[PDB]
Order: sequence, then structure tokens, then C-alpha cells
Amino acid sequence: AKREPIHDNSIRTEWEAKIAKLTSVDQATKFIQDFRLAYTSPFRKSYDIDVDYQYIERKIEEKLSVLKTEKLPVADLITKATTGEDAAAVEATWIAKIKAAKSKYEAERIHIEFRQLYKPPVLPVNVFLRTDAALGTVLMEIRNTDYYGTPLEGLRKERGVKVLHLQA
Amino acid sequence: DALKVNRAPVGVEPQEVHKWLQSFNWDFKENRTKYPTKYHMANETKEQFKVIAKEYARMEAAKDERQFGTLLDGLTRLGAGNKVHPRWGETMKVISNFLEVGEYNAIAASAMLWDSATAAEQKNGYLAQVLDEIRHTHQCAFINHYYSKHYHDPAGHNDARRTRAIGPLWKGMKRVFADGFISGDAVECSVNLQLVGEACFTNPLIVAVTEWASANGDEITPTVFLSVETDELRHMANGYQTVVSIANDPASAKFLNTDLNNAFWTQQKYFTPVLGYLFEYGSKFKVEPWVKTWNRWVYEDWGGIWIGRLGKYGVESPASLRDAKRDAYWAHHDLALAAYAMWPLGFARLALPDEEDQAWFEANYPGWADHYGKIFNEWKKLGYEDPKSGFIPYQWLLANGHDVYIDRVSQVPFIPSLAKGTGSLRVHEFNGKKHSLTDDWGERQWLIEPERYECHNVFEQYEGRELSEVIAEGHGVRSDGKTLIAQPHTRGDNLWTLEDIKRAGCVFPDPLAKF
Amino acid sequence: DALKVNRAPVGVEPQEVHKWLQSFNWDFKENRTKYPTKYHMANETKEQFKVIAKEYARMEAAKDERQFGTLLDG
Amino acid sequence: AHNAYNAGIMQKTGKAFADEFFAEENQVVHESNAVVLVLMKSDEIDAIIEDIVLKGGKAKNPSIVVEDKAGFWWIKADGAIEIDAAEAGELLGKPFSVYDLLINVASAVGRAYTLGTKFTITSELMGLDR
Amino acid sequence: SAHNAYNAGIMQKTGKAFADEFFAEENQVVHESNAVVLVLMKSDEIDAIIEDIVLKGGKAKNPSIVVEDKAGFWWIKADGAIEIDAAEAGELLGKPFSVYDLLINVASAVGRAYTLGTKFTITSELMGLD
Amino acid sequence: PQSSQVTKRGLTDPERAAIIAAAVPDHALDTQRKYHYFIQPRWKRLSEYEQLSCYAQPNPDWIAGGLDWGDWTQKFHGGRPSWGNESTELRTTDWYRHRDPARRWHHPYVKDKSEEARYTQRFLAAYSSEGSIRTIDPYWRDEILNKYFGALLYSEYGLFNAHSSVGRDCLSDTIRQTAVFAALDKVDNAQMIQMERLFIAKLVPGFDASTDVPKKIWTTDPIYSGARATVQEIWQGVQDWNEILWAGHAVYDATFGQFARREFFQRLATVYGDTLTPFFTAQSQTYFQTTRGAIDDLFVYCLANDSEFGAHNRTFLNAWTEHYLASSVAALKDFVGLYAKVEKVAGATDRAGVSEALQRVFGDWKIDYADKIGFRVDVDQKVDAVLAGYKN
Amino acid sequence: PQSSQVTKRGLTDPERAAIIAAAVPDHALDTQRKYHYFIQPRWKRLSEYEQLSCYAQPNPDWIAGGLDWGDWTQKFHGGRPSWGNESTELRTTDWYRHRDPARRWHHPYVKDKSEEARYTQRFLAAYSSEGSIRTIDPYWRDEILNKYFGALLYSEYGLFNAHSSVGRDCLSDTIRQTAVFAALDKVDNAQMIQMERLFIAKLVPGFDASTDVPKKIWTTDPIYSGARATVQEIWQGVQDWNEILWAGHAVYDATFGQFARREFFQRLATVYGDTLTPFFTAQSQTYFQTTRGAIDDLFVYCLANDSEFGAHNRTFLNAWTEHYLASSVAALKDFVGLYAKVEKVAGATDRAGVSEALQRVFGDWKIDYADKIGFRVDVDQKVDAVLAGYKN
Ligand SMILES: [Fe+3]
Ligand SMILES: [Fe+3]
Repeated sequence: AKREPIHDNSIRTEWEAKIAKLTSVDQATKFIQDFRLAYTSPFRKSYDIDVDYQYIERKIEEKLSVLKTEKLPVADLITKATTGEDAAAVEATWIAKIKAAKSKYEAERIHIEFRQLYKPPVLPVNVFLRTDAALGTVLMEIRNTDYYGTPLEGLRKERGVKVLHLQA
Repeated sequence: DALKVNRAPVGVEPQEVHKWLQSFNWDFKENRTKYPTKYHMANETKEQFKVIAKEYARMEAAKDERQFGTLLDGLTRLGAGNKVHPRWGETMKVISNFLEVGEYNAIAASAMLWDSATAAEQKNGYLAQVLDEIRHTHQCAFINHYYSKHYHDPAGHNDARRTRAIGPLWKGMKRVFADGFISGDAVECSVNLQLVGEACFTNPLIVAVTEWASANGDEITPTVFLSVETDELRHMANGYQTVVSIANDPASAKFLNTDLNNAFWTQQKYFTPVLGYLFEYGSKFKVEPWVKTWNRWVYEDWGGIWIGRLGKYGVESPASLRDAKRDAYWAHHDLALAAYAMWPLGFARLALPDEEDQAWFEANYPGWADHYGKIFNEWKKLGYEDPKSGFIPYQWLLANGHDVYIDRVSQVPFIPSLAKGTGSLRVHEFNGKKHSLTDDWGERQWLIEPERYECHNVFEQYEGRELSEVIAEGHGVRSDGKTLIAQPHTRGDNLWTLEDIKRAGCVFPDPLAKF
Repeated sequence: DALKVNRAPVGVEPQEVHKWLQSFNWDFKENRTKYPTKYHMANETKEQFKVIAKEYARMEAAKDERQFGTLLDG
Repeated sequence: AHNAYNAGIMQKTGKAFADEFFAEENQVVHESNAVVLVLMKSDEIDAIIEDIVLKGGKAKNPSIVVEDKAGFWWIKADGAIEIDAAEAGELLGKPFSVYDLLINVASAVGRAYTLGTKFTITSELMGLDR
Repeated sequence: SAHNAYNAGIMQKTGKAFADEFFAEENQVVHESNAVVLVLMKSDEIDAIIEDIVLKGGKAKNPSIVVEDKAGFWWIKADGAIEIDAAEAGELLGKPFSVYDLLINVASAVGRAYTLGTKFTITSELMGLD
Repeated sequence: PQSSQVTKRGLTDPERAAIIAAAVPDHALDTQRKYHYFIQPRWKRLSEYEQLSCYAQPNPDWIAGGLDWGDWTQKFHGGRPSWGNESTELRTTDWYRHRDPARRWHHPYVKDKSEEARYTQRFLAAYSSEGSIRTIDPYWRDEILNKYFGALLYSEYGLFNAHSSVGRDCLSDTIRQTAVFAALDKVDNAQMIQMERLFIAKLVPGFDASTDVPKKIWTTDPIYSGARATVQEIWQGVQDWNEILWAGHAVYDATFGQFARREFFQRLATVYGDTLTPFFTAQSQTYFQTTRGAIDDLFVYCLANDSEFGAHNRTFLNAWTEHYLASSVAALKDFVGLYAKVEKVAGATDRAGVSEALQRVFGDWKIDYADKIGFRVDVDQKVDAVLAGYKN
Repeated sequence: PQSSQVTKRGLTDPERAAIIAAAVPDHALDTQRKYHYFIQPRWKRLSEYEQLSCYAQPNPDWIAGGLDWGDWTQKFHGGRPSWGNESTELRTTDWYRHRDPARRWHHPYVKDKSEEARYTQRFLAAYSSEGSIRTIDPYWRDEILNKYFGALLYSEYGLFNAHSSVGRDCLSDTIRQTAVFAALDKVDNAQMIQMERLFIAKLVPGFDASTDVPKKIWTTDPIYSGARATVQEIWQGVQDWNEILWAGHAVYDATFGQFARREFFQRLATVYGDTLTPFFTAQSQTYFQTTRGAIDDLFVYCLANDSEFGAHNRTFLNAWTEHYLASSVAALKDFVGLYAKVEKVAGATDRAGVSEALQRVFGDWKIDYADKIGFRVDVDQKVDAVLAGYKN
């Protein structure tokens, strides 16, 4: 393959054109959640815009955030997610989710997906950061239990990698 | 009353307000750290230096006046800025600006230690540390700012905050003393930033290096860097207090050895090869073998005075130590292969080892001559230094099956077919993406924590692109817009231009395409 | 008044004080030198550098810090 | 002699160094009762080196080693190193608090603290020992 | 301009040739000169001032300016006057720089020296006589 | 002798200096000697402050203004970036735009504070020798100053600690410097109040400089109830680092803080014969204006007028201002209860005097902050809301 | 190129550095590295202050304490020596004994004053921005402070110029330094008063910072009549340099000066709502205490207790004190007429308040100076002599 220039390229320009056409909070919210599920984190659906997705995410955030201030009552900016859910309820739901996880593999996907779905501007910043720290506490603790307990070969099976090469 | 008063001259010493600092905090439900941590033990400790804000300022300002006197007055009147050997003046572009980002990240990590501290005296200490880390950012910047004004090659001293982004050695620097501090457990910074970073690696990185500077004619860097490290003694004193609290409570101590080995490996993975390469290959006059410097500061003194003494209290010698000692002996020579081979992507001018250098390398690392020595001498024969040669060694590596891989975790380059340092290539596919890991310690980190380690590497960003275009786009040119900042020699003539790079036709591959 | 005031940030530069120094002397019969001189002509001149005590200290201290840094440190 | 910068393995070169460097016994850390203190060279520090650490200091601790490392003094000693800013102020003839002594005190491998006008770097693990 | 060189005129001669002119009848009284001489103590700030002010705009306005390297200082001689604006210097240095800060490193001044606002000048004029 | 080599200096050793001189070219290899020449200057010429500070933060292009690229090398468990846009509601085209108008990098900052540090101790040694404390009103000294100025140190200390997460989270170098210097200045204020108390204790037998009574007053006295609730919220209730800096310095400290420090303790010191307290409030009020200069630049020049996100940012700043101004008006309503404890001085402690002090604080604040972000405020309404807490 | 040689530095030039290294001996030629090791230290160990200052004056053995010999090389027309014993009535075994307890050589002196210089401008820039002048009593500001504090600058200026002959005539190095540092501190006081007036002029339209009214008051107002008569006498009426210093600092300034600066302008500023003046008096009073430390050492430790000439010196110091204390109580009697123009404040400006202010000044002075030279003084009597000028 041949990558285009880093900071100015057809992929970024094409996505800015898609972004420009968002005109409501609900529409930009489904847009950003779908984008984040498709293109970010190790469980993304596609790596096809890998060197551009981070910039493109920022531009969606910018579109959603301005749509928020133009269109939503102030109380909504403080207390609701742009999904319409109550922000505190979202916090409680996902802290409970991660605390009920039975393994680091369960807990890691709960954290990663929380950020895919509710990363600002979806959820208000203060609620998100508090929630994100609470989840990271749990994921850190379970991961750092018996960190060296599983041999590499077992860790690779558990992660589900396809081992392409192991140097002799 | 209105007439009678004790009129003895009195003030108030810093010690006298300092004993009241512990009472400045007050209890409320929300009074706890905002950052995720595994460490929730009691940490009500006393700081070992009785520093208040006024005294902090008096202390540091007195340091600065002496330092800037020496720089702006004395050494300038001596013209010392151009009395540096070119290899070393080029090395300080990298060392001072790279360290600058370590210092800058240390501000943020020390703010995390400030935030996660519970005792007002430790919040007091970490505030001063946060200020110190700002001081050191501006000190590292001042070194390059001064070199920009007085040294024969300002290019790259004068713009590294954008030109570092071109090359692959800078990626791993954003982890070693940077992301690896601030992106994780906040009270664990007492272990990675302080007990490993400050207590172990600043001593060679910041102090030992001043002897190499001096040997090579640079009296700028001793003036600044030694002052920098005077602040470090207060920093580790803060971290030790927390380490004690962790050691003492059994539920926190069960994390400490794993955090310590992870931090030791994370920092040494980059520090060991990169600093050894800069010391030995970025100097004319050598103080001592890098591996002895490492042995003295890292393994014997830090290892025995900090870790070995803490062994009495359940702290274990890092399991990764053996792998690290192999790195200390060879990994910087391995890295030199990549550094010299990929010289157009940097912002400094390099110098192949001369006949004197090579004898020194072979005397001190027997086997150097028959491995690294013969490679460097073939590159020179092929025109490595000559801009008309059309020769860049990266293409030469590939044509002889010596692929370069980027470690997904540490960003440190790896050439398995030529490495003598620690490493073996592991290539995994996960969810449609290929990943190359290079040692047992980082591979575990990626296998357990893939969402922490998604760093794009130079090959993924530059895939299919020609070398001169990447360099031009990243502003890797002198003021004429065409002559490279980076050079494969340290002479004043026959400097390479973007056209000279273009003729070699170097295009970035996908190193994992073969898997 | 007690509510309205110009709150623009201002200080007082040395030459602002210096312009009034000439006015600090005052006339009295015994206001003349104590030392023997041949030179009794009028000598009401202006100094060419507008230095007051605070500024004097600031400039010289500045010189000193650089000098002693070079000596004691470098 | 054991506190010298080039003590032990540091004397060896070439293969001999590599053999001891990679010996099995040397793949774990060895507890050390030493402290290491680095003093930034300066007018005041050089006086402190000559008239304090190398006299009263070495007299109380005969194991101290001071080495000239160009821009700084490298000091290693068994147990502890102590420097009294009050004593240093008497040598220098000028105001000199413990904070002023710290102007030129850099690396400290060991537990550093101040007590009044004295600066100490110690092998003791306060809060764990004693 | 060669006549403002430090080694100008008689200063080029050596041995008996120098003695012959030095002791010449006409050289036993002073000769009025329209020159000024200014000494700048070498420093980071002054060296920036020399290269980018007195040797650029300075010599543009006054072509007679001669600057000589005297190791620890710059020797400047010119016809008429030498001028240095502290504000132009502070713009060059990017840090606060009044005429009093400029004077930190302005030493010998053979001529009538004075400040006028942000500007330092040394002139051949006899202020108050001319 | 010594075990290791006495390294020869290349600057002075003849053999190494000769080798170096032969290696150094007789000509410069570039003419661009301006350190980070590409920084866009805020003022007519690039400043050293900017050269040493700007772009030290290694932000990528996906954090606005970054010149780097790619993801971070290591992120938090879960995926939180080392720095990221999630850290604040406010947006901008370039997080690097901020410039402290005092142009403080570290060195000028400690230089200025060192002057204050040394001169304070010389002033105290001479003030004690002067015996000038003999004319201070003893009731003011003992019942108001010692107790309620002491209690005010906890408001300064709380605002200081509010900056801990700002120093970690904020998104550019010049912002991080502005934040940390502001935090040290706040904890300095707290230490200076305690210094004055410890100093009076040396001059006045029976005067107790212990923080026990100040702490009891801060934590339980109704006079500080609203203030403590606001400080706790700004420090520990939120993590949006822009909200912390704005609520902390631009609303709470510019209204409650300015009233307590300047209208009450500094002003009333000069009607109760207190020749000491003005020396300490001179420092806190100087620090307030220096901090205000930088806070104003970040929120007014940069964020409230950012070409693309100005109105967007004013929406949030308007919401925060509404909330924390209510909180600060409540803190002042509680605080004016302290006037029922002071000896009456016409034009100072009566209703007209307190009314004018609130008109200065709220009037000043309307000019300095509210008018610049488009926040409408009825000054008289806010004054009257506070005067409801005033006991005639 | 250039006409003259580009001289090679011996420190860095390889050829010259090798020549120097070969010429420098491998061992020190003496072990005594203490600069002027033979000075007798006043304190436990020789100070840098003493090493840099002591025996700079090249006195011969016929000026007590001198280490040189022989006559001066050139004397005045007539035969007046360059320095001589005729310059003062006081005698001593060693003119070098004096030690400023602040140990000020030139550098620490300008270092400290530089700190004050830079911090003053930051304080003013913040005070103007703070708007704190809004609560000053306007009558005090315009009719008392501007006019009579301004007028006091001429007392400070007169005392500064009193030192001109002292700096030429006095007989040792450490004495010359305290004299000159004291002189700069006095003209600083005068310039700072004018600085404060110029500063208020920028904040208060109609406020006139010209020295015309202050000068007219100093020269003709009966309130300063006694004071001006005294400084004129001390400045221009005498040339005994010890009489100038003793009368200037130890009598006149310690009584009239301390009353006007500290009891009147500084103290009353803090009953009339003046938040500006205390910042300036804080400097003059700091300078007073620093100067007093060195003056006290010269006249008490060195001269009043000189092992051979102590009582002889007290005879003159007693005669001078009697005369200049009479001059100063007369100056104070004139000056307390100013209280008839101020707004009445109980305990401050009433008869009881002024009486306690005079008891502090005369009581403090009896302890600080009179008791140390054996000068008898009834404090109550002097208070009453001044209160005769107070209008009830
Ligand atoms: Fe640091
Ligand atoms: Fe540090």
C-alpha cells in the first residue's frame, strides 16, 4: 500500500465532508458511537483508516459538541448523555458492569466498550472521567493479580492471537 | 500593652511554618484522589526537607543566578559554545531535547503524585517536584537554545520540537520516561518515575553524561545538567516515603514487585541501548565503556543500595535484570546499526567510528570488530558519507535480509538477524492487525493490555512513501529548504540534500507483510 | 470616588522620580560645600543617566549575579 | 578500596570483564551497605570537599572515597555521608543554610534527609529498619 | 574605515620606524579627533548586539564604524557618534531589556556618553559647549 | 590518586582542544539561530518565554495544535490517552495559543518570589525591632485577625490543591505553567497567613498561632460554610481542568477571595491600626493580579474568542459562571456575618460600607470577567443578595 | 579581518595552555589560602564581609589601628592630611574595629535593595489594578498625606546629604561602608515618598504630585520649622564626622524621624484607611533598623566602650546628645501641631494617643541609645515638653 501525507489526505478530507452533513445531536451521536465501535480500540471492526481515525474522531467530537451547545438546554450538558440517558445512571450501570466481571478479559471489554460508547462529548466530561477512573481501578486490580502466572504460550491462547512467527 | 513589647529581631524560618502544613488539610467525603490506582494503603508521611514556597523560590533562584551567570557571561566570553566536538554537539540536540520531554512528562506524573498524596506534607513535596520538573524542561530547552546561538550547527538544536517527529528513535522516548509514567496508576509513579526513573536512571542520564560532555569540550551541559540533578535528591525522598507505606501494608506490597519489574524493564528497554549509543557513538573522546557506566550506576549502586537493601523487606531483584545486563553489553551496538542505517530520519549529524574508535570498541567489547566493525566499514566503502553515492544503508539491510522491526510496546527498533542484545521476534495477528513484539516482558504487557499499546510505528505511517518526501513534509531541512538537518558525517562540506536522498529511491515497506 | 477608579496597571519608572530630584534641595545660608576649592562658578547641571537608588541597586546587582556566577560556579 | 568507582569488576577489561559481568552470581542485585553522593563542583563545594569530607568526614568514616569526575565529585562510603551546613558556613565566611548547601548537592544513591543544618545520606531504610 | 582601526597610522610601524614618528615634533601635542571609542564587555546579549545592531544598521548609518575583537571585549571606534537602542536590543533578545540592562556590559567610553529614553549614545559633540 | 581516570576537558586540555578545533568547521552549517523560530509569536517579537515553553508538550495532530502524529506509546488501562480531548468540555483550534502576559517561565517566576522571600524576613526582623505591633487594636488582632484570617488559609490551601489534576490533565505547556505557578502562589498565600500568625505569637504573649481555632472555624463556623462547600467542589468534585481553573480563579477567588482578602482583612486592617497585615496581603493581592492576567488570557483571549469554538466555549463558561457565582454569592452571604463581630467603623463596617465593598467586588468582576464572556449580571441584585446575610 | 591581533586565550589555546602548564609548579607554594587571614575576626570565624572590607583603608600607624607607616604622599594646601585625627573629637585604640552586624559589603547591599526595587514595581502594578486606593480617607490622602508626608522627604534628603563629608572624612573602611549605605538609604526614603505621591497622582484625578506644596511646607510651615533647623545644622553646620552620624541617626532620626515616619504617617495610615502608605514606610523602617544596627556598633561597642577612650568619648556623646535632643524635642513640639489638622481618632490622635506615641519614641530611644552611653533622660519630662505643642 502507499500512505498519503500525514496531516492532509483524501481520507481525512472525505470524512470531514461526511461530518459536515451531521445536523442534529441524535444524528451526530449515532455517528460518533458507530465510528468509535468500528474504528477505535483493539476490538474495532476495521483498521482501514488506522493512521487517520484519531484525527477524524476529534473532528466528530467537535461537530457533536457544537451541536450540543447550539441545540441542548444547559441542564442537559451537565446531567445527560447525548443518548438521552441520565449521566449518573450511566456511571452506576457501567461501574456495576465491570465489578460483576468474572475475569480480566470480561472486565477489559467492559471498560473499552464504555469508552467507545460514552467518551465525551457523548457523556459529560466530569461524569465520564470519574466513571473511567473507577473502571480503570477495577481493570488494573484484576489484571495485576498474578501478572506472571500464565506462561506466554497460554497468554497467547487466551488472547486469541494467530501466532504468525516465533523466532527460534 | 501600648508601651511594652519584646523588640528582639525575629522572623519566621521555613521550618516554623512547615510544621503546621500537616494541619492545613481537612476532612470531607470527597477528599481523595481522582486518578485510578491499585494502592489504597495509609500514606500519612513526613517530608524530609522543610520546604515552603518562599524558600523553594529562594533556593532555586540562587541555583539559576549562578548557572546563567556561567552561561551568559563567562562561557560566552570564552566562546565555549563552539569549542565542542561536532559528534558531541550533535549528541546534545538529541540528549537535551529527548530529556526535555522526560522532564515535561515528569511534571504531569508529579502532579499525579501530588493528586494521589493524602498527607499535606507529601502534597507539599510533590508540588515542589512539579515546579522542579518545569525548571528542568526550561533548562533542557535552554541548552539547545544556547547551542542554537553559539554552536556551528544550529539546525536541529533550533527546532527539535517538530523535527523529532520524523524519526523512529523518538517514538520510544515518548514511552521510556514519558507515557510510561503518566499513563497508569498514579501512586505507582512512586515506583516507575521515582524509585526506578529518578533513583536509578537520572544518575547516568543527567550526571554521568556531564563527564562525557566535558571530555568532548562542552561546558554548557555540565553547567545546566548538574544543577538539574540537585533537584532530584528531593524528588526521590518523596517517592521513598510512599514506597515504605506500600511495603508496610500487605495488600499493597503484593503489587510492588510486579510494578517494579515492569517499570525497570520499560525504562531500561529504551534507556540502555539509546543512551549507550549516544555516549559511545555520539562522542569522540570516551570516558569509559557504557557497560561499565551501567554496571556502576544501574546494577551495583542503584541495584544494591536501593533494591538489594529493600530486599530485606520483600522487594525482589527485577526478574528482567539478566535480560537487561545483556542489553547493557550489546544493545547500544545493535541500536547503532539502526541509527546509522536510518540516519536521514533523525535531526543530528552522525560520525562513523574512526580507526581509533574501532580499536576502542573491540578492546572493550571483543567481537565488535568482526560484527559491527565490518558492517560500518562496508557502508563507508559504499559511500555512506558521500552525497553522490546514492547509498543509504536501510535499503542495504533489506537487500541482505536484515529487516528492521518496531516493538509494538517499547517502540525500540529490532534487527533480529544482526542483534546481539536481548530479543526475539514474535509476530501475532489480532483482529486483522499484525503486531511485532521483541522480548518476554513487553510481549506479556501487550498480551494482557492490548488497549494500552496501539502506537503507530514509522512503517505504518510511511508505508509506500519515498524517504525525501517524508523528510521534507516533516520539515527536516535547514533554512535553505533542501539541505538535510540529518547528515551521515560531521564535516562542513558535501552536506546531503533532499535530492541526494531521492536518488537512492528508498521507499518504506511493511516489515510484517512477509508474515 | 469610592466605587470608580482607573484600574489600569501602572508603576513609577525611575525617570519619573528623577525629574523631581532637582526640587529636593532647598535654600539656606549655610548650604554650601565644606571643602576648600578655587572653583566657585555656577554648576546647576543635569546628570545624563536617570538613576534613582532602587534602580541603582537593580542594575549593579544584575552585573554582580552574572560576575559571581562565572567566578563561583563556572 | 571497595568504595572506589573502578572497584572489583570495574578493573577488568575485554573478555575478563564480560566473564564476570555475565557470571551467574551477578544476574541478581547484591545488597550494598554503601551510599553514593555526587557534589556539583563550585567554589563552596570544593572547600567542603577539602576541609570537611576529606578531613572530619573521612576521619569519622575512613571508608569514604572521593573521585574527581571533571564537573562533579563522586563520593562513596559505607553506611552514611554527613555534611553540616553550619560547619560549611564557618569555612566560607558567608550565610549558608542547609538549603544553600543543597544548591550543589546532586545525585544521592541512598536515603537522603536533612536534620537542622546537617544533610545526611544514609544506608538505613527509615520507616522499615529500627 | 581604516582610520578608526586600533592599529591605524603610527600603530602599524615597529622598531625604529615607530620610535621616529612617536618622537616626531608634531606628535608632541594632542590632535583633535572627531572619533568616539566604545568598549562592549563580551556577553550573550552584547554579542547579539554587535552582530545584528552595530555591524548591521549601525554601520549602515555610520560606515566609519570599526569593531575589533579584544578577547574579553569589543573595541568600537567611529566618527561622530555610536548609538545603541536598548529597545531594539530587547526585541532581538526577546526578554526585558531597558537602557540600564544594556549598560550592564557597556564599559569604556571615550567621548560624551548619555542616554535619551531607551537609547544609549556616545558622541564626539561637546554638549554644553557646541 | 584515584581508581578512575581523571578525564581531560576538551575545552582546556591542549591535545583534546587541538583535535576538536581541527574537527569544527570554519563556517556555520546554518544561519537560523533562533531557537524554535517557527513558533507563532503572540507579540511583536518572539519572546524567550515562548522559545523555552512553546511546544514542549509533544501533542499529536489529533489534539488541536499538535505537530506530532500517531497514537501515544502507552495509554491507561482501558484506553485513556496520555493527554486527550476527553479531559475538558472546551474546544479550540490550538491549545498552545495561551500566553501568560507576565511571560513567566520557571526562572523569572522563582526570581520574583525569591525577592519577596528574602525581603519578607528582613521586614519581619525590623518590624519586631520596631515594636510597631503595639498600636494594633487588640480585639481585631485576637478575635478577628488571628481566628478568621487564619481560617482563610484553608480557602487558599483548597484552591492550591484544586490544581493537582489540572497539572496532570491540561493540554499545553503554557497552560501547565500558568496552572502550577498559580497553585504555588495559592499555597504560598496559606503559608504566609500562617507565617504572620506565628510572627505575632513571638510579639504578643498569650497569642496562639496554632491552627486549631482557624481550622475549627473553617470547618464548622457558619461564616465559612458556603466558602468551604465551594472550595471542596472546585477541588474534588470535578476534573474538567478548564472548569477548575475558571471556577477557581475567575469566579470564586475573584469574588469571595477578593472580598475576604482585600475588602475585609486588608481594608479593615487599615481602620483597626494593623501595620502588619498589609505587608502580607500585599503579596496575596499581587499574586492575584498576576494569576488573573494569565487566567484572563486563557479564557477570554483564547477560548471565549477562538475563531471556531468561541461561542461554544462561552456556552459552557456561562453555565459554570451561573453555578459557581451562585455558590460564591452564598459564600459571601455567609461571610458577611463576620461583620456582626467587628467594632463598627462608619463607611467600613456599617451597611453602607459593606454595600460599597460588595459593589466594588461585583462591579469589578462584571468588568473583568462577566462582560468578557457575555455573562449578564445584575450587580445590585448580587450585592443585595449578599446584604441579606448582613446583620444590622 | 581586523587591524590588531586576535589574541589567543591562555586558558583555551592549545599552544599557550601547554606553555602555562609547564610553567605552573606541581605544588602550592603556601598553604595559607584565607584572604587577609590576619584580620581579627569579630565573630567565631572570619567573614567574607571582613575579608573584603578590612584594611582597605591604607592608614599609617599614627592613625590608630593603621598597619602602614610614614606620612601621606600628598596633603592639602596647608598640611591637612589625606585622613587625620583632626577630623573628629572622638578617639579610639583602633578605627578598624567597627563591624556592621548585617555584614554588608557592596554586593549583599545592592542584592537586597534590588529585591525591594523590582518587587515595589510589581506591587504598584497590582495595587493600581486592584483599585485599593478607593477606600482611603480623601482628607488624609489630600490634606495630610500628600502635603506633609511629601514634605518629610526633605528631612530624609537633608540627612542623606549630611553624609557627604562623612564619606570623605571618616577614618576606616567598615565605617565608610555603613556611612555610605546609610546615605543611600536616606535618599531612597526621599525618592520613595515622591514615588508614592507620583503613583497616587496616576490613580486620583486632581491629585498633584508636584513637590511645590511639600517644599513650601518644609521650608516655611511652622510644623517642620524645628525639624528643618536641625537637619540643616547636622548636614551643613558641622564637619566632625562622628558628630554627624551620631546626631543624624542616633538622636534626630531616632526621635523625630521615628515619630514622623512610624508614629505619624505609618500608624495613622492604618486608622484612616490608607492601604498604600504602609508598603512604603515598611521600607524606610526596615532601613532604619538596619542602619541602627551599624550605628549602634560604631558608637556603643567601639567608641563608648573603647578600652582607653570610652569615658572620653561619652563626654562628647553626652554633650552632643544634650544639644541635639533639645533640637529634636523642639522639632517634635513643632511637629505635633499637625495633629490639629487630622480627623480625631480616640487612642491615636487625641492627647492620650500622642502621649503614648511620644512615650514609645522617647522610651525606646532611652533603651536604644541613652542608656548605652550613660546619658540621663527623664522620658516623662520630654513627653511633656512635646505635648506643650499639642493643641487640645
Ligand atoms: Fe526532572
Ligand atoms: Fe525528578
